[PDB]
Amino acid sequence: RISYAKTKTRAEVRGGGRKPWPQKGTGRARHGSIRSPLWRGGGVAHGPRGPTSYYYMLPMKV
Amino acid sequence: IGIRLTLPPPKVVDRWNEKRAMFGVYDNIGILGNFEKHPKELIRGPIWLRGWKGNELQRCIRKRKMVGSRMFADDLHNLNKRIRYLYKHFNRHGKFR
Amino acid sequence: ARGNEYQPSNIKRKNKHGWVRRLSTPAGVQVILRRMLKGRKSLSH
Amino acid sequence: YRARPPPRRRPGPRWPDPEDLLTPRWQLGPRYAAKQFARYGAASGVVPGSL
Amino acid sequence: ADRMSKWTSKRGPRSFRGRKGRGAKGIGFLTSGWRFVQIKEMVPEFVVPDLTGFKLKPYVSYLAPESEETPLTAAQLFSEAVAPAIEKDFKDNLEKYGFEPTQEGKLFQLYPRNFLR
Amino acid sequence: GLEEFFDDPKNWGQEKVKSGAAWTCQQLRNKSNEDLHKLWYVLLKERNMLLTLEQEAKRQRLPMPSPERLDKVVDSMDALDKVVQEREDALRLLQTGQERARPGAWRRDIFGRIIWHKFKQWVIPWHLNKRYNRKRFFALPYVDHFLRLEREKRARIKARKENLERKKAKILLKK
Amino acid sequence: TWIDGPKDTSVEDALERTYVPCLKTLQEEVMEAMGIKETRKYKKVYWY
RNA sequence: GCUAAACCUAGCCCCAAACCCCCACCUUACUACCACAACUUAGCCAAACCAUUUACAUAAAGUAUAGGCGAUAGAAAUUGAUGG
RNA sequence: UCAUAUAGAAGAACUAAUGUUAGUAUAAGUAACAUGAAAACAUUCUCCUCCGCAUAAGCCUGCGUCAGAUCUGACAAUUAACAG
Ligand SMILES: [Mg+2]
Ligand SMILES: [Mg+2]
Ligand SMILES: [Mg+2]
Ligand SMILES: [Mg+2]
Ligand SMILES: [Mg+2]
Ligand SMILES: [Mg+2]
Ligand SMILES: [Mg+2]
Ligand SMILES: [Mg+2]
Ligand SMILES: [Mg+2]
Ligand SMILES: [Mg+2]
Ligand SMILES: [Mg+2]
Repeated sequence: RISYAKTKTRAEVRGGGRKPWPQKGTGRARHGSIRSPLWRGGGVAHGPRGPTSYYYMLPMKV
Repeated sequence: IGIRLTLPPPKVVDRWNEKRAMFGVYDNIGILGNFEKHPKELIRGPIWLRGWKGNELQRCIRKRKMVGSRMFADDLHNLNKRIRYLYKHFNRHGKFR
Repeated sequence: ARGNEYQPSNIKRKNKHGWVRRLSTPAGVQVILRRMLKGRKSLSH
Repeated sequence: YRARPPPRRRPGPRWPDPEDLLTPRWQLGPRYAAKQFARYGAASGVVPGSL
Repeated sequence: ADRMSKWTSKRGPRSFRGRKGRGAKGIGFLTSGWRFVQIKEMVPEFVVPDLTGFKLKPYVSYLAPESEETPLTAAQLFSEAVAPAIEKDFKDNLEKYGFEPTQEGKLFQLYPRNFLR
Repeated sequence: GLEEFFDDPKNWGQEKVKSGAAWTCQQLRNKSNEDLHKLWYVLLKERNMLLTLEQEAKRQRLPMPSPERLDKVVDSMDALDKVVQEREDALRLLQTGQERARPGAWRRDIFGRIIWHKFKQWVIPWHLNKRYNRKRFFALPYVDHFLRLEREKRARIKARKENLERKKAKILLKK
Repeated sequence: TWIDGPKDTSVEDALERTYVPCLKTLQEEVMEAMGIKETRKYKKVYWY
């Protein structure tokens, strides 16, 4: 089995470089990107990464 | 409300098509074939994962070694960043030292 | 009072952001190429 | 359904064309030819004296 | 601050508004003091024929036979242009049969095109 | 003369006028250059008339009477253009064997892209042209990287169009 | 099935063959046919 | 009772294979038409500061070796290689 | 694989991160905004302005007609002697 499931982490999704708004001034929650897992359209914090192999071999006698 | 109202269409699975009727055939090609071949040599899939397993860091390292020089520029840069991050994480973060 | 920092001028706009000013330096050609890659249909001002 | 013909190992000697560019550096030379001779006999076509 | 709309002669200050043409050809040149000299040669003199007595009209009747698309190819043109003269003269050194080796001494050069449709 | 910009007055406001068949390419190929000239100008007058009529209808808020004549004359004029250009191209191949009438050359823009550059007939030689020597018909090194990314961005677009085109062949074979 | 109008050429003319193949362009032949005479020779230009 | 609530596919992700593609436009780009030139990655980051230092097939081997002999770095000889 | 059960898997469970996106509330029908007078819709009257007309710069059809509405579509236009 090779699981061909990939989900774009927080650093593989398009854009997302700049700090949306300064930390202190406004009254909104602190954020350092518009692509955190928190945000809509962001990346999965813990998702299927890359094609995954599940190979293993039992003793031939078994 | 987050629950559908009508019933979904029925997903009909044919338990006796060719792919299922012949699953596993030749998974003992070694023991029953004078060891000419090995089971791993039937794993169809990526060049860098046929018959090998590991965590994400090892998988990415292996991908870089075997097809790193064939990858598109942006994919390869993403891969290098991913290796850098995973190195930092697996080697410095965690409950257990 | 602020907010009116843009006093429009076609000569200035075409001189300091135009096609020829980009193409008159390696950095500008890089800018044009970035905007060709990203798909833009407004490469130069 | 008749199961597909079994997976058999690549018969005979494996001579890769040398003009191609993907054929790796180690599949052309004296060592690979020596291995093919040792593993398949005179049918491999290697002249013994090269060994 | 508008960069999507086309850029045409109606846009800039006086200088720009004047310099930028509108797809229109030129026919002359500016002399001293913004004076314009026109040249009778750079003005396309139309060449209209005499249409009197002509037996063809904008359309063709629906009672016409069909045929096959046979685009004219260099071989087809050569076949009935010069070949029969060759064959007639083959029964008893190429310019005599219409060949034109060089195209400097003719008014309508074929390559490059020095004339107009 | 100017009266010729409108159809025969008998046929004003008729909402139906019968016209023949647009000239076909093969029909023109039997005509001499002179007759093709005269045909060209007859079609010119007709197209001017129909354009006037169409614009007037679009001004009066009415539907044009039989707007098929317009496309018929447009197609016939395109056909005559094709026939004349074919005669010209044949004679060009015979007389100088060149393919394109207007000279040109394959060059590289400043962006690395391979372009076909059409030549602009000038009067002084190319080395003395202060404007044409400001153009860069070559590509410095900094573009090579951008030449790669582009080549990749248009391979992805290819792959997605292929892979998808096969998924839609599985679904079409699963109903 | 159909009868032609005033702007529809008869079959006798739409199918007549008056094209004798010739080694001159449309321009070269029509100039001679309509008797317009030109003698000044075209100058030389520098394509590039 | 309103507001709504519901739906499928348009497409996409990861693989495999195969090496991929008329006119105008560097002047104020999309303007028919006149006398110079291109050719060592620093540092965020670890050492709980920081200053030398700090990573970018399988096996041999995390061995030899390097290192405020700290953090860490690290070979070779030889071995053999259409799908979800 | 039975064809809800036995297994194998995994982006596998939200009363709370001034979380993010969308919906609707509360403060609230609250704060704030606007149209000189009469009429016979032609007109007359009262009052006000450092304002108005043009070029330049800027903008690019942004109260012209018609037809649909309470803005949408179609049609029309700005004619070089002034300026470049
Ligand atoms: Mg980023
Ligand atoms: Mg941050
Ligand atoms: Mg996403
Ligand atoms: Mg530190
Ligand atoms: Mg249950
Ligand atoms: Mg979860
Ligand atoms: Mg919350
Ligand atoms: Mg209150
Ligand atoms: Mg109030
Ligand atoms: Mg004017
Ligand atoms: Mg003037």
